[PDB]
Amino acid sequence: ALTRLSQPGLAFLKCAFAPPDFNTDPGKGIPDRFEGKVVSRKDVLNQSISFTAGQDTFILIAPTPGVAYWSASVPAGTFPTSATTFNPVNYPGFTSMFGTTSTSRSDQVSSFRYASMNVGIYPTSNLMQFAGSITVWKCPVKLSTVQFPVATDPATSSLVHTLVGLDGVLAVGPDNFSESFIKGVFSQSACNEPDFEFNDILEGIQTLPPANVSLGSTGQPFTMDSGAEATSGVVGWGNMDTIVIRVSAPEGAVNSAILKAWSCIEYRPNPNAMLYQFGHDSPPLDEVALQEYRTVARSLPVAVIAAQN
Amino acid sequence: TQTAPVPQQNVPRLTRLSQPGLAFLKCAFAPPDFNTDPGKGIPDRFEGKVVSRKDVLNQSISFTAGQDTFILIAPTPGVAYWSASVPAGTFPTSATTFNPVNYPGFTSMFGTTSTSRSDQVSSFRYASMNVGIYPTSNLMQFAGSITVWKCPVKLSTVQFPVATDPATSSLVHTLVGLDGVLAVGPDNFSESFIKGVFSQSACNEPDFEFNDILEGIQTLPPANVSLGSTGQPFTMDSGAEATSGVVGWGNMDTIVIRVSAPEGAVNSAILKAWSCIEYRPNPNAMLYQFGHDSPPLDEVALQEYRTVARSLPVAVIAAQN
Amino acid sequence: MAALTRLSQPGLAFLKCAFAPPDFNTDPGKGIPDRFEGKVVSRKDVLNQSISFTAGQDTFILIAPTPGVAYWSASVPAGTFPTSATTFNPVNYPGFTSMFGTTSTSRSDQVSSFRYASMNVGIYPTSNLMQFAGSITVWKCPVKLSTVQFPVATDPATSSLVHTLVGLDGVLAVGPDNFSESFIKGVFSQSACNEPDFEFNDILEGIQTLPPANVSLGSTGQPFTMDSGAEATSGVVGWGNMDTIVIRVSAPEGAVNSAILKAWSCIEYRPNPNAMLYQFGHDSPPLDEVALQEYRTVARSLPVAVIAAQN
Amino acid sequence: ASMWERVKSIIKSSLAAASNI
Amino acid sequence: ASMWERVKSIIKSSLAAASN
Amino acid sequence: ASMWERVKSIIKSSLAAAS
RNA sequence: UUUCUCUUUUAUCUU
Ligand SMILES: [Ca+2]
Ligand SMILES: [Ca+2]
Ligand SMILES: [Ca+2]
Ligand SMILES: [Ca+2]
Ligand SMILES: [Cl-]
Repeated sequence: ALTRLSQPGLAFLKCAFAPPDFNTDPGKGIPDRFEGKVVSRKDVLNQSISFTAGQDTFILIAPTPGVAYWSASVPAGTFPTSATTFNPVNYPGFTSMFGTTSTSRSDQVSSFRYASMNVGIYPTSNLMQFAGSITVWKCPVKLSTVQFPVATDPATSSLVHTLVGLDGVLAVGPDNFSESFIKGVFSQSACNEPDFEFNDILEGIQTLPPANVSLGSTGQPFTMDSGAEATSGVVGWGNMDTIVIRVSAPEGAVNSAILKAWSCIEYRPNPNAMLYQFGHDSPPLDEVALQEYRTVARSLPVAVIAAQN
Repeated sequence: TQTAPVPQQNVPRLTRLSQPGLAFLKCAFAPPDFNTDPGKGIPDRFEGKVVSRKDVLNQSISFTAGQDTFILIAPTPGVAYWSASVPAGTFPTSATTFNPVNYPGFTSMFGTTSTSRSDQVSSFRYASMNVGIYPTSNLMQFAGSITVWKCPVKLSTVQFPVATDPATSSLVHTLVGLDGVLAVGPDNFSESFIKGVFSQSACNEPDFEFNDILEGIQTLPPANVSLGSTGQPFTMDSGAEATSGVVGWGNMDTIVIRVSAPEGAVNSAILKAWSCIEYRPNPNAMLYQFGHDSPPLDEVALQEYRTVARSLPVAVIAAQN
Repeated sequence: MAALTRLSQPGLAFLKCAFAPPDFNTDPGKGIPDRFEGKVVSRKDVLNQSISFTAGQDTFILIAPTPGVAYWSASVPAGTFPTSATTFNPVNYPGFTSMFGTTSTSRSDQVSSFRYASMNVGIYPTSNLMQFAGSITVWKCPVKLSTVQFPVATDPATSSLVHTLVGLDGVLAVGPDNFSESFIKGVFSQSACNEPDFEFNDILEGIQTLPPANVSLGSTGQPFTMDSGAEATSGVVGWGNMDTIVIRVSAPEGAVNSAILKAWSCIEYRPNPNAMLYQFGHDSPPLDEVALQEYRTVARSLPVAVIAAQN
Repeated sequence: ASMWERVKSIIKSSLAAASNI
Repeated sequence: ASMWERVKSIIKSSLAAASN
Repeated sequence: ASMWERVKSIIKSSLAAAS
């Protein structure tokens, strides 16, 4: 029955929903009509992470190229507030792809499309010390814009990037996975569009809201700060819903784990980049794979415990 | 003849419609014909979480005699239509400003601040946009016409320099395609006002991609920008941020209706506006518990949609809505 | 055969305007055979230009998805590539102004949006065997029109957001996938949709240069500059979804390289009801699965470019 | 439904002109 | 049921229920 | 060979693995 | 774009 899928169509499905179940080469690209030259970046992160007791740590797996996730901790029982700032944890090689200044992001690649985005949390604490839970839900966060006037001379109108839908992080979504911390979790996101469109690499974005822009004039409930341009940045926003994970560690809890993140991304390489050497045509259309992708995604649970990744 | 060729390397070598698909075609082309909104979502590839809102507006309205009133059914979520009137025989000028009439519950969906627009939903996509005008005037008091045509209005951007200190460059939203309102489109419906009218728009893109919610827009041209800078033929002013605003611009052509009341004409009617929209709910919204998944791809429906849309007349009299 | 008969008429024509335009008495082109069947105006732009290349210099030509403009060029010192000191100037298809007006803010007066079907180019040497010298190298770049965000210390302090061409850096090196041959053999090349589907792009208003006025090249990330010149003669009215064809014509000191340059563009525009242009419109052709598939296949199966003797 | 019937007519008119393989 | 297993069954189950 | 012929070949070669 | 064998040599899918 799985023979009705093309070789790539099948590989595609694997990178998409179960990258941890395979030893290597999960996918060769997206089996959609597009067959232009691309480079399949297999992003994988292995981050050891300890959650501070009395704090509810929030992790966001966003479709931001090169950056595995963003996080911030808040007092137990609370959510991110205007006072919160999320900080990123990069995938190995961020600068090897996006440079060291906020304006050299499109040097290697010019655009991209996410094929998969998965995350797993594997508890490493003992059974007598942990406590708390892991809660997961997904938010339709998009990168839009905000229009406002500034009293400069002459008076002018500003237009800047702004993240819409972040408000979804301020409450546990009705569709969610919630279970004991010790059981860990595995979850994946899916394309939030009727198809896989390419998005452009974005230059100069180091923070949202931007420098010289006040939160609140943006509408965002909190801040995204990538930090030093020489180490990280927001080079784009893919069409995938954001995975929100809330690990709540009670006072006295000793919760630690190993976090793993996977991202299959098709990048359009520039001829002057060495990355181009590894390009190839995106796989041909595989109507069956594209249809099963949608079915499988809709059929799976929000998340599953670690042991079932 | 004695020049060796340069080596070249790396050279290439009887199906029927689903329930949601049928319902999709009903919300799309004939909403007044059903006891209930038949709509259920867009039967395209996408099957993620959405909330289907069926917006309907009932507006009793009177047209100023000696005026040519212009109504714009645009893909602006929450806002039924935009209106403005000019002296009979003329079209909107730079001196003109359109004002929005909200669908019921605008604030419940988009807040009361120009930066609260994406608090409930983050993005959207139109499934349908219909409009109808039902004359209520007696036979001897009315006079005039109703004319309809459709415009490919898109929300683009304009780039111009500003002599601030230091010198700066501005980039702001700007509606392209508005110039199409300054003349009656060759493809149009035109008939006695009393006969009323019913018309519908359709996706102006090869597919139903999601558009994002836009924060801060209250006017176009925006504050501190001259109409000259934008290239727009006129102005769109949504007014008080606590009552309305421009939360987004969908992928549907804009319906332009021009009601012509000559001098001494008593032209009264009821205007209805339908709008089937699929929104992406925010987990925190109270709106979310009403959500479901967009319906599965239904090839037949997606092709019938395009065929039907192309086969229908620009508009029809109210008697055949 | 039973391969070219499964295609709808428009589908067949689509494949032709797309891959081999010189081969016809008339452009078969009639629109894109995809789901979209709304009102459009199909325009097949063709540029014919006798051109003579500057000896001792490498001339760079860019066939970009910029409506109304055939190509952008700039010449640099032999053996070098465009630098921050370089500026490209657009060469327009006939009737630019009748399509996009004469001021940077009247670009959306006739049409509001567009989408490319094809974009081809050809160079036909006209030099004799005693005067030509040099080479023609072609490769393609995935150049897109994005944006850059940066702070400006005005009073009060503010944040700017402006257009930036992303992936322009690809022009500074001849990628491993290229066509390279003696000038005398000429060349023919085409570009294809760099997206999985043919979506419409909006007409852009007010763009005369990139980086725009009052913005330093440095803050945009672009490796060089794009200057359309007088708003009354040219400008960038949009950026389509086709990859950019880069061509490097290198002429040695003392060589006479003359040629005829041709450029084709099959574009589908959304006409404005008020435009005079509209009376020429029709509905975009209906979906033709076969054609949409052959397109993709043929596209990735064709070489970067071929010598002129075969177009 | 002089509009829904107009649509049903178009649907069967094309679903029939394309069912004669 | 590893994720892949859970997925394969959904596919086979889908491809089968669609052969009716 | 011609360009339309080079293309007419790629169409009939791939439409050969389709039937 | 052209024709097969042969070993390749990986790579999935099935017991
Ligand atoms: Ca908000
Ligand atoms: Ca799309
Ligand atoms: Ca204008
Ligand atoms: Ca750069
Ligand atoms: Cl000439």
